[PDB]
Amino acid sequence: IDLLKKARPLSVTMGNAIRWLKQEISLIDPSTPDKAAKKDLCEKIGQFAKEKIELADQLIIDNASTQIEESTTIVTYGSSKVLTELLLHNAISLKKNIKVIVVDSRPLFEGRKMAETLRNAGVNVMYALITSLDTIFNDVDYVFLGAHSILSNGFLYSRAGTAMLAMSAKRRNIPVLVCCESLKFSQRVQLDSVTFNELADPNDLVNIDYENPVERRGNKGALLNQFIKERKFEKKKLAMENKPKGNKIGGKKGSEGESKDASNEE
Amino acid sequence: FNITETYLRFLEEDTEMTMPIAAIEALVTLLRIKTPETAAEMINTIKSSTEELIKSIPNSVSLRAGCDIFMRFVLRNLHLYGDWENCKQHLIENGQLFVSRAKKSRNKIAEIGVDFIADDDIILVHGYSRAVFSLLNHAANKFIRFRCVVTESRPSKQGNQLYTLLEQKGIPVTLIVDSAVGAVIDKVDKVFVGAEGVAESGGIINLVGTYSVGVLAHNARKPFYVVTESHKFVRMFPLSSDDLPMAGPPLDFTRRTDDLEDALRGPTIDYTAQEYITALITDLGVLTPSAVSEELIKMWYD
Repeated sequence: IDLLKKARPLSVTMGNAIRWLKQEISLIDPSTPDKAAKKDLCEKIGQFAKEKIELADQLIIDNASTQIEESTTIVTYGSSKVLTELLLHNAISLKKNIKVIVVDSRPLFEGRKMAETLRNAGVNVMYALITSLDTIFNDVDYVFLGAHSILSNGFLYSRAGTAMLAMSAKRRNIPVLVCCESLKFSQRVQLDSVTFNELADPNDLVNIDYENPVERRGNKGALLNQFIKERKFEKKKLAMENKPKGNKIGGKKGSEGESKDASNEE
Repeated sequence: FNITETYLRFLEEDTEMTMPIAAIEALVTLLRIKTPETAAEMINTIKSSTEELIKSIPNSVSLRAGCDIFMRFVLRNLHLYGDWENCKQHLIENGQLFVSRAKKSRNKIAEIGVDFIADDDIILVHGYSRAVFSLLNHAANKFIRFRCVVTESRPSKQGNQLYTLLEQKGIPVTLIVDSAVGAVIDKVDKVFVGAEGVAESGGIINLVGTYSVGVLAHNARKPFYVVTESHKFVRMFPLSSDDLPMAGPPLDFTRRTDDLEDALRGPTIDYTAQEYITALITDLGVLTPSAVSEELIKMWYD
């Protein structure tokens, strides 16, 4: 855990998993036959994995199915794997029209990757960047946001300019909705983009656009070379509360206004 | 001779005439009978006539404004310090000419200032104004692709009339409920207005329900607009959110008197604030930001 921390800060889900592992360890007494023990333990772990991830995903998909109208224009951000999977399902399995729009920033090429993946599956994708979003809005009908971790406030701790998107949605026509796993929720709380910042090295924008490994001679590369210059950034920001009205988990239906209604039940 | 009689004369036709333009013409006609050379026997009498007209009003607002405009024009007229005859003649001339100019203005509005509905931007319109309908018809003529949205008018069933006037062109339209106005802001783009008068403060003197609409627009940040033949700046200041010179009672609190009667008195005139005009279509060129106020200043030299 310490090593992981040293490498890069972690998620709430990971913590939960760790806790579960600890509980499991506490449970099985050392006096039991060893071979017999881990034979069952591994099975149990597998079961847990099946339930608290794949089954959750399935549940999410089914929630989407009942709710989403007869063929929809869908907008997303990031690398929300579950949402991608859902999109794919919509495209190929149940078979409906998929005008899917993906936005992406400079430091991460997640959106681009997602688009590529969609193309590989045969999906019509609309690629977007920071400079404008509204150009496709002013038409846009139904939107899902990028997810990482939830708090007991009713807020969301997510990636990049998702907050901006949410704000725009609030301003223009329709609110936003996010579906998540039932073991994503925390009991820790915060309310600003100053509380806990997730950081990497300021090098993602040093290379002049295009691809990631290039190695070029030019002008950029002045972290200490010239008369005082700082090139800092952020990865994780605060998503708001009044706008993501929807939250769908292993407990199917509910609102994010009910910020910790499932924490007692678990 | 009477201006009232003249006003009565036009009823079923019109649609082409523009508020004060007809009133102004009538005033001019009244003037060019009883010697327009003198000023003591004339201006005062005109004022008296205007007062009488005001007194006689059932439910009409812009007449006063028209009269004021006429007065201003008259004032402008006599400054040449030459002779009484030429100026008088000019005054006599300027009524039919004014009327003619109105048509020109309308034409200008319909050909130049019509680039707000072009990219199938669904128009939210309520309150029957002639200028609006002219704009619609001339948009249809130009083929400039468009769709229409109208909230149902049911204090006296003008909605049906509006629907009929829309059938002439031959383009699909829909009915909207003014309580389910919060329900639909999804596909309809912007809110455009046909009203009764333009306020001194900046807002608009309009019909049955407008403030709510304005609020909704603000919430949605889809800009609010006013479409008018631009000479309806009535000399009235709406100092508060619910205080104006009105044709009827302000939200009439009725007593429980008879069986199913004292309720149909709907507040059929309402107002919204000055911080709503993103653009207003004016015939003196497209000018809005604080234009009405400027005009007023120019008029009252202060």
